[PDB]
Amino acid sequence: MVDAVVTVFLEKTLNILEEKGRTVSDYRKQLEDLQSELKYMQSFLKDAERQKRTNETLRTLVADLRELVYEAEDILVDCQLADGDDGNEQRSSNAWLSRLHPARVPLQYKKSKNGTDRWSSPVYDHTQVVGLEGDKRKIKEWLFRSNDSQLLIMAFVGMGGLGKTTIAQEVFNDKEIEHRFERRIWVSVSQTFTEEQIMRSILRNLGDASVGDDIGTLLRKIQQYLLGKRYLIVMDDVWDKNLSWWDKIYQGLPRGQGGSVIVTTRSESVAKRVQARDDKTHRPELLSPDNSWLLFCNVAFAANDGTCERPELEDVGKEIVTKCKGLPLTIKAVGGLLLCKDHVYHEWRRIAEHFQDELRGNTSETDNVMSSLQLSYDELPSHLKSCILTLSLYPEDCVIPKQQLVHGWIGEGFVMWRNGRSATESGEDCFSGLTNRCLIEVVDKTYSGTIITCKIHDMVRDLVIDIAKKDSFSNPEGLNCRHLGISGNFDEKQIKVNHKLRGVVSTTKTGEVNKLNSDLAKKFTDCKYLRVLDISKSIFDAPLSEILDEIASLQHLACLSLSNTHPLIQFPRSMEDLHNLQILDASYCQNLKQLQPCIVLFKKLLVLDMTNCGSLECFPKGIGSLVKLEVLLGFKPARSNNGCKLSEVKNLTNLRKLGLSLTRGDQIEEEELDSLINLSKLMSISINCYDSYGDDLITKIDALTPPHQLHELSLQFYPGKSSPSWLSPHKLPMLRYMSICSGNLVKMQEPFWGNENTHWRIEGLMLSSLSDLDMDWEVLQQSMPYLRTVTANWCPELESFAIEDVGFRGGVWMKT
Amino acid sequence: EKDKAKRWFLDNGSIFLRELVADCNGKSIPIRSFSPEQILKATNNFDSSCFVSQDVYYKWYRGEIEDRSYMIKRFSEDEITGKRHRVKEVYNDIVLSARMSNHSNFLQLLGCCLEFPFPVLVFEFAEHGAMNQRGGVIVNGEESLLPWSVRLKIGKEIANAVTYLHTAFPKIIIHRDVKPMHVFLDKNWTAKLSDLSFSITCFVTEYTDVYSFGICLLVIITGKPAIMTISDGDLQGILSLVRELCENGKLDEVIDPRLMKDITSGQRLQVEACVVLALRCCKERDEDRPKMIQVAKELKQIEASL
Ligand SMILES: Nc1ncnc2c1ncn2[C@@H]1O[C@H](COP(=O)(O)OP(=O)(O)O)[C@@H](O)[C@H]1O
Repeated sequence: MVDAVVTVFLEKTLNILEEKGRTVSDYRKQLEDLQSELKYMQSFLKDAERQKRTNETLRTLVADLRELVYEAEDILVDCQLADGDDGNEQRSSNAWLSRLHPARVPLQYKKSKNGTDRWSSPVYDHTQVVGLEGDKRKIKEWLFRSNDSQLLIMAFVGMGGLGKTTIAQEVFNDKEIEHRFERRIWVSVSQTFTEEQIMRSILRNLGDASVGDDIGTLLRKIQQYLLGKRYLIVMDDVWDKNLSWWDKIYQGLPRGQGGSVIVTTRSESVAKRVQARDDKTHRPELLSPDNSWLLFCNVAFAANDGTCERPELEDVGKEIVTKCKGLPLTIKAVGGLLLCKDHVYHEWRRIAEHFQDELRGNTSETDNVMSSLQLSYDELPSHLKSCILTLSLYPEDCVIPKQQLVHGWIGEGFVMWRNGRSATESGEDCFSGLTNRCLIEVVDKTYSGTIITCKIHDMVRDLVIDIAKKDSFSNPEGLNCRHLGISGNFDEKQIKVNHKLRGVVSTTKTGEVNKLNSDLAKKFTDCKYLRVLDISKSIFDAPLSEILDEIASLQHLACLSLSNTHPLIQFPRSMEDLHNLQILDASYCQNLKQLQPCIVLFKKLLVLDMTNCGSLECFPKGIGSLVKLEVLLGFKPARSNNGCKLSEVKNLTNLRKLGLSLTRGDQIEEEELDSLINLSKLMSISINCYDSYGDDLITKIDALTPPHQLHELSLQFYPGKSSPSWLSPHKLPMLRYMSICSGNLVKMQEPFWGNENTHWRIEGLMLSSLSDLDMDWEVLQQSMPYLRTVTANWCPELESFAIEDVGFRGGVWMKT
Repeated sequence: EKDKAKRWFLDNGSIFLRELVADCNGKSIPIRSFSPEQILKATNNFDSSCFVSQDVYYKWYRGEIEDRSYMIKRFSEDEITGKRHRVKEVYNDIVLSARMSNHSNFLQLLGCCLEFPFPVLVFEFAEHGAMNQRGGVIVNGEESLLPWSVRLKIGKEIANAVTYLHTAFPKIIIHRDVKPMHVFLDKNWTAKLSDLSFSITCFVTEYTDVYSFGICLLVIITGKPAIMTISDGDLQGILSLVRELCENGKLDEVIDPRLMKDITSGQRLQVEACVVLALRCCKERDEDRPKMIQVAKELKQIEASL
């Protein structure tokens, strides 16, 4: 990733050489030759990390070229904010430029002969599946015979990434199997399991919280929420060390009511300990030499929908596939990389030759998957290397939220936004470009196709940890770390913190909270070059306005994210003189009873995210004085002068997401209903009227006209009885997604159907738990031509829909 | 003195956050934090005619903040302290009442003052308070009327909400005691369930909620209380008496004289189809009781039959 650090430093020299706050001075001439030598580094930096292995004499040189760019940045950004006289800064970088010639000449003896990935703009969602139908039916039919034994156990034994969890999730998630089994339980147990949240992760889909107590009360709710019903339990990736919980649970769940247990595991020697009667153990198969190339065509082309139209690369496409032996994720990782190139026979044969020579030492088979993932990591573009490198820190098979990653990637300068492309859209095409190489698989979606959470395959993170530990970006079990993070309850370590430390994230596994102390929390503000202080879910011992008093010592913050922290009331009083701070995320902190008035002052930020802060009295008045921000959520405008109004939002030309939280009718003033009309770049509003008292709130929502080019909207509560008379296909033509949550809305007005010869162009629609709607179904389809999905959730009195029971359970209604 | 307040604040918000992240993955509904002086002023220090009802654990109170009224629910100290197995149910109530708020038949939680020990909930002021033990708000005067269509709407409106407790989420919730103590009334007489602090043979299943809802459905129609005895030892079952009335008296004593003035065309055929549903709702064999998702469908079918 030395190319991935030099590409960051070159743009931080582009945006400070062109800034012209320092026209001609001392340390500028010695910076332009620094960038002119780092641009000549990059002709041979890609093959340097291709040859970090097999030459330690190259490894130490590349490690020093890496480590000196960090000292370059820590004196670049300290001299960006200075505008003073510091003679003790030029003659340091004189050495740290003059010592780079002994860091290139011994490398140029050894070789001896931008950051825009243009294959990231369409996202593909590669999850197709091939060659399993017989092998899926022949273990359907075992589960339809679950009554013939007292209890059934399914044992899947294969190698790493052979396709075990996929054939699990095509039987666990089938319709006619869902009719047979009442409840079904999907739990992942690995070597980090702690033996209690196995039971709590089972019980999380069975009804109640697990108070910390004895194992008997743990078993009582499992036995009474599964009292003789036909259940299903999938425990996944079971490891034989500390296996003995399986007999502490297997002698506790009731036999004699049908059901089955699915246990997937790698090693063969534990399947007898599974005691699963080997004919009902199932070893999945390697792919055939025809289906493997079919999956390769289905991934690697994806624009002609899986057809080799150009015949000059058909031979090479078969010849690469017949090296990776029909094992699925090797061929899909290679196909995900070959999606990114697609055209030139030379560019295909070059990485075919690199896949051939890089693989020639295995004497193994998992070395094949860890050779092809190394191939996919090396041939990746530059700044995405650090993007998957920061994903190493998340724990064993965790569920990783998307904004947690993306607001980190814009934190350490791993992102690029230069020419009107917004920094929140460029923060996520660098995610969609990682979902194209099949290095990141998407787990959760919305109705609108956006992504909430995320995870990676288990064999991938071993590569990512191994490539991080050699390069000192991870391994908290130790000291040298560029970016650290604390997982669930590691205060007993009390990790020593020093001047490198370019980030702290908090990683919890969806339900747990890592409680902290006042001991190590004060040690964050002893750092002096920290970037990302991302402390999510947290219980402290002191209020945060006392803990974080020392942010005067910090200056290079890019983002706070204090979300779901309990002991905070005020943001700390010495946030007055931070300068950069591109993101202040503080959502769901539901008793910060004032937002501190210094956020008028810094003109830098991009994201101000405060969804559902249930007690927050309006956003001090100068919020129209920061022309750069883009995501403004949870607004709550003022009464008379105690904050800012919607007339202040009219200036912010750069925003694209917006979220209002209108609660009283006197928040919207009458002479400024004209506000939300000229925001040319807006994409998704959301109006959350949870507390709502006045009747004038209805007559002051309905006069708000959202812009001509709105792409998405959503109405959370909206206590009005009918439609707001701007939900018409005239006044918002290009609307493509729309969702209406709970409330008191009864019928839709006559301009809503808009029955001219014009229509809606809506492709997605959600109608969750309203209780008083009455609309037909043929009137929808005549008025709205190309709906695809209608997810209605809990809305009775709409029985014209083809959803199965529209008033008592969700449906989707995929289009025919 | 005030040092005691913040030590309450740290512990109660730590326990509240640890419960809410476990129950909802952090994401929730906006909960607004009150200073304790506002609640002590809104009910005149809990020491007036502001209280609506009471229970062993909790006590309701009518609240007044500026131009907006509320239903404050406090928790009693000395019946919970010493029983930590009750202490975690205290917070299970205030987390389920904040997750269940985005369905229309549960009364919305507008905030929570957590400065007090065992924190104090607040809710929307449904201006007709707690339904008494036979049906009807008390009145600002003294008595209610309850026409039959309002009683049928409040009959099926609870039935939707019990299935929202059973089939909405990927986990089920056992509201252990449905009673008309727990049903309030909004301005259009829409039922709003509440105070699900219980929420947990000596084992409760899904069907023991149905066994309660059958008696709650016949007590609205008859108007005679859940302990029905007229000078015959003060305790005999209402349910067996309604069985003998169906077997011998044959649908003549089942409607109260308070609703004896709905004698339009048939109007009692749906009463028959509702009391027959209440009787099948209360069978002793748990494999012969209708599931809760079908009771709401059958009451909607009854209501749309006119
Ligand atoms: N039969 C198949 N057809 C297409 N893709 C497959 C098949 N089997 C496995 N895969 C791919 O393998 C990837 C992950 O393999 P997985 O089953 O998760 O390995 P493991 O079971 O060891 O965790 C998935 O993204 C899936 O696309």
